[PDB]
Amino acid sequence: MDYILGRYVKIARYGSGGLVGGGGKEQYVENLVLWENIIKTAYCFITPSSYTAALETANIPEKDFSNCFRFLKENFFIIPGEYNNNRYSRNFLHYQSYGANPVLVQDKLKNAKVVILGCGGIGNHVSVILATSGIGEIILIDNDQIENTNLTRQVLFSEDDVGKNKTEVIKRELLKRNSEISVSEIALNINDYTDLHKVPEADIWVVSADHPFNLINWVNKYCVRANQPYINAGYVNDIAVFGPLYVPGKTGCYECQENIDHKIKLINSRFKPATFAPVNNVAAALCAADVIKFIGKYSEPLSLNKRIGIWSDEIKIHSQNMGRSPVCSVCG
Amino acid sequence: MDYILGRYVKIARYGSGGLVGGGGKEQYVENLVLWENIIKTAYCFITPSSYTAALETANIPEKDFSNCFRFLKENFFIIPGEYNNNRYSRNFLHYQSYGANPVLVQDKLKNAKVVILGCGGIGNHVSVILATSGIGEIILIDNDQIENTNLTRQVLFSEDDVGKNKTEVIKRELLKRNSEISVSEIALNINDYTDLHKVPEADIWVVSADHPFNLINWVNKYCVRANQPYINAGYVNDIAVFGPLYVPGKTGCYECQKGSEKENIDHKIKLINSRFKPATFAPVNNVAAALCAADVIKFIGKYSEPLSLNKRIGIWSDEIKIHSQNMGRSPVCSVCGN
Amino acid sequence: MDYILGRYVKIARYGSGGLVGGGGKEQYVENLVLWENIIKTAYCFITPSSYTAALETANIPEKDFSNCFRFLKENFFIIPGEYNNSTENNRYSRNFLHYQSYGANPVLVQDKLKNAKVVILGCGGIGNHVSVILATSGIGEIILIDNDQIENTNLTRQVLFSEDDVGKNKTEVIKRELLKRNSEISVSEIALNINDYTDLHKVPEADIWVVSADHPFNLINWVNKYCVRANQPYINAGYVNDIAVFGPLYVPGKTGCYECQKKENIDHKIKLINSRFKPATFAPVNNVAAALCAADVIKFIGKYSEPLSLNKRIGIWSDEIKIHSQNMGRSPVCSVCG
Amino acid sequence: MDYILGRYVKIARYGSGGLVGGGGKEQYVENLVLWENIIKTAYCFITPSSYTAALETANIPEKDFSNCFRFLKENFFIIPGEYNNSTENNRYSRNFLHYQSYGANPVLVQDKLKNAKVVILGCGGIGNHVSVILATSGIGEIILIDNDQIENTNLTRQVLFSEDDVGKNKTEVIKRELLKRNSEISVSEIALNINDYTDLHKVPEADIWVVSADHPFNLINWVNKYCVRANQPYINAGYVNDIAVFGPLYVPGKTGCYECQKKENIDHKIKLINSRFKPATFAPVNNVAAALCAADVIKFIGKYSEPLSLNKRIGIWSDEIKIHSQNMGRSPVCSVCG
Ligand SMILES: Nc1ncnc2c1ncn2[C@@H]1O[C@H](COP(=O)(O)OP(=O)(O)OP(=O)(O)O)[C@@H](O)[C@H]1O
Ligand SMILES: Nc1ncnc2c1ncn2[C@@H]1O[C@H](COP(=O)(O)OP(=O)(O)OP(=O)(O)O)[C@@H](O)[C@H]1O
Ligand SMILES: Nc1ncnc2c1ncn2[C@@H]1O[C@H](COP(=O)(O)OP(=O)(O)OP(=O)(O)O)[C@@H](O)[C@H]1O
Ligand SMILES: Nc1ncnc2c1ncn2[C@@H]1O[C@H](COP(=O)(O)OP(=O)(O)OP(=O)(O)O)[C@@H](O)[C@H]1O
Ligand SMILES: [Mg+2]
Ligand SMILES: [Mg+2]
Ligand SMILES: [Mg+2]
Ligand SMILES: [Mg+2]
Ligand SMILES: [Zn+2]
Ligand SMILES: [Zn+2]
Ligand SMILES: [Zn+2]
Ligand SMILES: [Zn+2]
Repeated sequence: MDYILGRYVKIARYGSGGLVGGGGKEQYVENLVLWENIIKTAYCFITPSSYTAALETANIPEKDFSNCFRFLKENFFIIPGEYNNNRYSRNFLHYQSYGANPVLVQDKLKNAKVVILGCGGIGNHVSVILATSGIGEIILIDNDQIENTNLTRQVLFSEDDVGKNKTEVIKRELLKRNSEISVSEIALNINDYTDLHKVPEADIWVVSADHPFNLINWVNKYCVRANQPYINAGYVNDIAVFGPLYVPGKTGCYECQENIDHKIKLINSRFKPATFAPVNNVAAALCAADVIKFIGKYSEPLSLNKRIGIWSDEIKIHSQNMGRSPVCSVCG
Repeated sequence: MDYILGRYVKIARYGSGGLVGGGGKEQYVENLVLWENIIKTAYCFITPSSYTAALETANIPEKDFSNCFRFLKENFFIIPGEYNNNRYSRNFLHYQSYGANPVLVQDKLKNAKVVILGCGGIGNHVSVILATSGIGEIILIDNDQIENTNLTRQVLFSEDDVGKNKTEVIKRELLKRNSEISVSEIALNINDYTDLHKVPEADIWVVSADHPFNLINWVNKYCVRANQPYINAGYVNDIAVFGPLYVPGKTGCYECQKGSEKENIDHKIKLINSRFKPATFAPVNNVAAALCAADVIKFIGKYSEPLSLNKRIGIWSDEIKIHSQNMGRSPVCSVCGN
Repeated sequence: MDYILGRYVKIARYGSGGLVGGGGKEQYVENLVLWENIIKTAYCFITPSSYTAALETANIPEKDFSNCFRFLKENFFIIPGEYNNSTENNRYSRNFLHYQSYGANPVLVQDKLKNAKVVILGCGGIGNHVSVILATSGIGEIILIDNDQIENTNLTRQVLFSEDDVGKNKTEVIKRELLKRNSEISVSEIALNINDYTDLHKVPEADIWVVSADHPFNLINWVNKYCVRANQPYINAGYVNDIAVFGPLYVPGKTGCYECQKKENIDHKIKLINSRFKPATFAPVNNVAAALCAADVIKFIGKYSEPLSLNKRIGIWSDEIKIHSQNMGRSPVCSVCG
Repeated sequence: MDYILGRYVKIARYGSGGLVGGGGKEQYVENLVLWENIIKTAYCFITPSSYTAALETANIPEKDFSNCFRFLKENFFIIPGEYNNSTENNRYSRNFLHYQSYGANPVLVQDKLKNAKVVILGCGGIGNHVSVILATSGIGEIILIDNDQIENTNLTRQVLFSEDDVGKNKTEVIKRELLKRNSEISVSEIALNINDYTDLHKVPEADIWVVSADHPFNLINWVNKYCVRANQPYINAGYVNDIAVFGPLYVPGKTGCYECQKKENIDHKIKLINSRFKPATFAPVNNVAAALCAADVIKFIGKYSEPLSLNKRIGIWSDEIKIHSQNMGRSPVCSVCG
């Protein structure tokens, strides 16, 4: 078999040796001689080569070459030549760097179906990422119409779209960006649990709809019954939220873990979130990544068994545990 | 003077007492009696009311009312009624929650001019947040045309836009979303340090251009000499990066914390790096662009401290991980020690 | 204005009269009549009372009541009633009596701690112990600096670490454990080993650096040089075998710095012996040094009592009953700060 | 017949001569030539060497060598070669250098600890800190006695406990936490509140009891009387507000016991004031008392150095640099042990 150097591999002289790779998998090789040999080895795989052929070309001791080849291979700095090959080419570099076959990942995305339940801030941003990453079918669910105030966060919408159906404009704008995918709309506000039967089975549901307060509870109980994976995303004012990502039988579910009354109920009935496009976009982006990773199967979604928050007025990411509980009211 | 309960405040009975507020400002008050007083007081300011007028309707001691009033006012859960007097409505709740007068914040955004240096994935997402938040003038700078591969992250672009100038298409799409603002383009590629004088002065530069490796170093040197604020944003493969936000005389600069000697290794390094293409991913791009844009809005708006002052911040995407690189002022810096 | 008796006040019959207070503030009152007058005055303040209301309650002459009131007030045995704040959450409730006993309003001390940043430079034996005291006392932002992984031998004193944690990064496990203990604060990490002086620019500004990193032997001299130049407060803590050491607490422009009071056939032999040095670590010694270090930090930021280690290197013996202090006052002939 | 230089040995040129050793054993040798000779001699024992083998590599007269050998041996700067015969990988290896420096064979000290049993009577701030030190130094059996559950307020000092632990038995969580740190030892619990002297019979025989339970006030008096009658060694530790306190360490027939050196109107006022007493807790003070308590336990059982609190109650101040010992020497007169 042939191997090839990933284009995502950068090399830098640093400290007593140097760096190989960039991002999460960046390696610090302290020993300069080892680092120089890794360079000599990587050089042989810029164009695809078998191990024996590169061994000849590199002209360093076989034991050293074997060391360097192994190091490059384990970190997916060099990859099976078969994994090399296109509109998705940049995403391919991503899948490659996790040690996946991008063609198999792309095929999984192409054959997947994603429900977007809620086509507001989060729906807009999640739906574009998924569509342009080649998710084969996207179903858009909302009964609301576009308003001028939506435009701060709802990136697919224009001034001219005010008054039109949310699902209609998303579908239009999605197809402008990737005409290879199929998009559906369902004009549907979930008023009671039974309405969830109108939401089709899919690989995963992206749930950002937020009214009423126990919508997420209905969705959860429904999806546990239906063996339907879903992921929740949103915000609480300045905090971006994504997760949990519920996987039937594998992860925990959402549930696992008086004249004062009319005053609290009144105050809470008037609540409107004080939030911010950047907050919205962070939640949606990380939600979309967990969806791609879940369907593509190349890396573990972050929000399995977790509800993750990202703060905007300080530097902070924190997770609330949503691990499985054998005493759970809904699952088990 | 009237005060009013912000609509972004919510309350929950919790533990021994309860929670007041949502998000980063949320307060847990363990004492039941005190929590119950804070909500009763909050309730009196649902309609815009002076302290005395609200107190008239309350049925708790005057001294408890004051304590609670003080608590609410300090956390910006109640605000001057004038602050609540529009496309930017949702943004207004945000500003209010930081104790700011949203009309004054909005006017500062209206009077602002922002340079978008680099109109790729970062520049796409930043420019549209800025435009729809009412930044008054935006200047688009790039010399590249759209390619089909751009579409995974460059959210303003359609299939039909392949081959067109990125600046042209961004402008079209921004004015489609906010016709109340001013957008202009400069077809420029920064080739040398000496090209930077061709970039206009602005409230801030959003720098996401990345070619060659030392462009950021030239931008830093120039902006330090020019008294020009800038923010850098981008990614390193799977790591979303924003910062530093350089502010003349206030923060450190990019350089405050600042191939091969063997020829047969050097040329191998150079070829490898010439073939470099980042292994990244819309979610990574979008996180960096979003936090960048938040820092621009806060820097201009003045209502909250931008996160990337004195910091280059990385957000990992395959782990729960955020780390900061120190970019505080060095009194020995070879660029900003004026 | 109400006054209230501190709960930390202790009274006992002793000698010819009695003792008032416990700890550093304990006072032997030989005169029985004045001792009895002190307790009669104190008795009026168990529940909060004004000077005048209490004056009428006491069976003692105005003259004697005045003397006894001032006695109690000046020793902070009675404190302003507002300092009691009985209805605080409270995570930190236990610490309040300590602040009260020094005449401070605990809620104001608590606020200073919440608004502080502390860098822990070195996340070993000393770092474990200091960081946890600081986190649970409510220092608002803690920055963990180290590049080392946990080893089984670390477990004798690196209290936050479990057998299960061997192999993991020290900063990551400390962060995890600190947030399990106090979810209300912020913790961050920097994967960094100071290899030369210039790596110190990678350590951010904070209210104070807690320095227990010890490799190489002159790391402390680099740190000192940097902090003087950077106007950065720091406290050093560690041990010399069986003696626990904390201090100096360097304060820019207030204290001396670390350097202020500073053949042929031998040199190679001296170098060799010293290059082999390993401290005789012993948890009790480590823990004492870390504890008193942490006290000086809390007091430095809290401002309610003088840190012990201002202008001083303090050693506590473990095989003798002994504490000795080494002067580290300013020198005009100092090569670093003179 | 081999000797080896201690790894804990350091030297420095100082004054007219130099320093040898670090910690309590540091010696200043004013004579340059003598100091130089000690270095040359110490150098000869870096590798494990007999007196004769080392002397053959020394470039100094045998009389000078003999005297330097004697100085090094007396101070345990050089130790028997076999005392260094364990793995650097032994979990207790750091403690081993500590034992070496006191002239003990670390394997034998460790054997004594492995076979010891220690009762922890009181699982609050002191018991938390003592128990982990003892667990991770290799005390073979630890018995935890308390009847309280974990509260939010505990977390300031109670280092083994976390927010999630609230509501759980103190002893259950300590056990879990101790075994996570050292799975090579045995840890038991007894749910017991000592309500009267008669309850002390339910506390197991052990090598020593660590006593930090504090309620009622005469609990120490009960413990002392029982232990004297039951021939049971015990150490007391705690605090009196800002003063850390450890001792006495009672050893049947070898030390004094606790009681050795010991209108109705104001009487009732005294009682109510004292009934109201709550210590001004502060983690640094707690941890100091616990650390030195633990040191005394390890030395009592290890037998390599004298526990400090034999015949003494020792106070360490926190707001001044001060350590003081109250005599608790044996009295023939004593009503309890006399
Ligand atoms: N029960 C529900 N069924 C279907 N869609 C829902 C339900 N509840 C909420 N949604 C939709 O989910 C989306 C939530 O997104 P978002 O709140 O950003 O939009 P919005 O409500 O128009 O904006 P704003 O709250 O600022 O007016 C909305 O489009 C809303 O119509
Ligand atoms: N020196 C420079 N001067 C001006 N613009 C620049 C310079 N270097 C880079 N840019 C621009 O900054 C943007 C970088 O964004 P990005 O890399 O996401 O886009 P891209 O290059 O089209 O995509 P890809 O890197 O996937 O090919 C590009 O539009 C590029 O043209
Ligand atoms: N120059 C340096 N930069 C950063 N961290 C350092 C430096 N020198 C020492 N440290 C860190 O400071 C800590 C010192 O603590 P300590 O010596 O108790 O731990 P240790 O070195 O792991 O243990 P031992 O000395 O018993 O092997 C270590 O965690 C070490 O990694
Ligand atoms: N008579 C007794 N019998 C058994 N255990 C006791 C007795 N008296 C006290 N204790 C225990 O000894 C410990 C004393 O330690 P400490 O006072 O630090 O703990 P705490 O009471 O949890 O802390 P705080 O008093 O600050 O709330 C407590 O855990 C307490 O339950
Ligand atoms: Mg909505
Ligand atoms: Mg590019
Ligand atoms: Mg060390
Ligand atoms: Mg207690
Ligand atoms: Zn469940
Ligand atoms: Zn600079
Ligand atoms: Zn000095
Ligand atoms: Zn006695």
